[PDB]
Amino acid sequence: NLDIIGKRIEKIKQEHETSWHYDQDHPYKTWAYHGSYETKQTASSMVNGVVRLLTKPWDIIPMVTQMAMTFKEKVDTRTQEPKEGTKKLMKITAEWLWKELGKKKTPRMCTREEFTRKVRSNAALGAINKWKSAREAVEDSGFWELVDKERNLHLEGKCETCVYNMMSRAIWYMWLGARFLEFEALGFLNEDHWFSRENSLSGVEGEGLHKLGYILRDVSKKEGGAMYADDTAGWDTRITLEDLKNEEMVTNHMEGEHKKLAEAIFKLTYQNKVVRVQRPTTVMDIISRRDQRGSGQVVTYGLNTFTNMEAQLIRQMEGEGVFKSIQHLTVTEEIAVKNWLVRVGRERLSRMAISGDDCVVKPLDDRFASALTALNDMGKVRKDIQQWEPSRGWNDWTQVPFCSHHFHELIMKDGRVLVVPCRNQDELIGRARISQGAGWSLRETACLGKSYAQMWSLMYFHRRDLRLAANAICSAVPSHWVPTSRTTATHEWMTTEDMLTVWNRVWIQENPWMEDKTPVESWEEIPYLGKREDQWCGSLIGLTSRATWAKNIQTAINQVRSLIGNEEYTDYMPSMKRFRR
Ligand SMILES: CS(=O)(=O)NC1CCCC1
Ligand SMILES: [Zn+2]
Ligand SMILES: [Zn+2]
Repeated sequence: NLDIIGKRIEKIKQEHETSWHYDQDHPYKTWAYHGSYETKQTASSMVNGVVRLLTKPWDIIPMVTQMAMTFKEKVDTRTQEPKEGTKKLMKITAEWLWKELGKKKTPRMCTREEFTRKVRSNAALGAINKWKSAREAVEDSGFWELVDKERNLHLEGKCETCVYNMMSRAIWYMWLGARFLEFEALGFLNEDHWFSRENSLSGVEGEGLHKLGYILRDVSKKEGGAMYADDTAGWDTRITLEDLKNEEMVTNHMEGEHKKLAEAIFKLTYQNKVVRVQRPTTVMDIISRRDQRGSGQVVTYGLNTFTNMEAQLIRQMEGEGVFKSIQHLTVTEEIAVKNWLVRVGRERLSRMAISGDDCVVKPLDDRFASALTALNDMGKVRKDIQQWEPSRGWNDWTQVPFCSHHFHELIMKDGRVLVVPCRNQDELIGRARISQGAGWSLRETACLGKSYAQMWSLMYFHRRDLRLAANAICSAVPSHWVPTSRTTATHEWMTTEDMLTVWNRVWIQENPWMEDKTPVESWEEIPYLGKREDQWCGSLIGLTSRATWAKNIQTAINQVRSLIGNEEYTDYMPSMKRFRR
């Protein structure tokens, strides 16, 4: 408790000594509360006018238009301690999994140089004054002296400045210095691809949306039961102190300074947290707790993948009858669990696709469906089903939800097979119509529109409305203007290369599931979904609104070209049969 967090709490007190006060009307039940002080401040979603002017039929579709308009009683809940048998299964599994992930990888520190390069190319590092932006702090030796002071404090096993700022979501911003120290110690998990499919067997880190359907189809080829895709209710809030101790065992594979710097992140910032929260009644609350997930988003992704892989292997063990009860593992159940892992562990990992809190599992058989005691006792309670009701599985890989998508098998006129990503088209159009942040020029707004258009051409070319809208936006934005994003899966659409050349490289040349490497010479060789399937997944094909939009698209393109002004444009519409004379 307060020996580890006191220094941080002490330092904050003094900077607001004029305002400090132990409030009595504090709303916290499960957070430890320490004091309050005076503040006064809050970024809503803005519309992208280039994309909206070129998607007129969607102006009257509420699922699209409502997306642009506008639980913290889950952060203030508690998770019970797992039983002794559960804690044993988790420790054995976690020990075994870090060894497997570490067989072909070497833990190592990430560098100031590496951190500086990621800040100077727009990452979402989630930092918060003294310098304007992160770009400025990073080019100033004063910052690195602050970093140095905290760094030596961490080697000494103590913390002064690593404090969270709060804002079914929750993003915990720290100052850039704290982020550096986190990245220095644990950045290797992402930077060296510990959760790649080749390294982790269950993982999909660095797999583009163009690979995920092929991966699910490969899992479907295994003998076994249904495919299960159970979502957890509020994964980050169900991370237990036992979970955080099993994650910290990655430090057992480290040495020297690195080992000590990583041990300090886990001990001082993850297993003990200090957070500042805006309360309207406007004070700042300084609260603490030991458990739940609060790390940078990239480290959170890798540790969520780790703990999800562990939890799903244990649910598979329960279904296969490896252990009888979570109350207590006998001496010989421990050896049975260890022996299962050594004997079939890697095969069972290959039966899963795991992306942080999101999973798909094809178990050995459907006993998995009702194997719920370990999963419930680890606190990974399933969303939108009663605690003890058996899971409903999927009989067809093309129906399974994963990473907010489903996947279609699409046969090209020439016989080759594409496995393509898909989601309801209202969600895709409604997201492309939204920007984040202030001070967008017309050129910057146009370049963000172009980024969405090129993603659609690469991932969603099979949706009639999106191929047409993508061609229209690319015709409306100057040909040489570079696609942009403010928060940056692989992003092959972020380029000024011709999109047909990029399509060929992604779907044909570099596609390990495509044996025939014959290049496609035109967009007309590239197929669509069936017309009825396109409607099922939200197409407006068949509506009068959509027909008038498609017929008159050159008028929409010319409206946007007139706003942007006298620039160099390319007509991409004749790449589609109906505008090709
Ligand atoms: C703090 S983190 O390791 O989760 N994220 C990094 C911060 C800078 C680049 C990514
Ligand atoms: Zn610290
Ligand atoms: Zn679909």
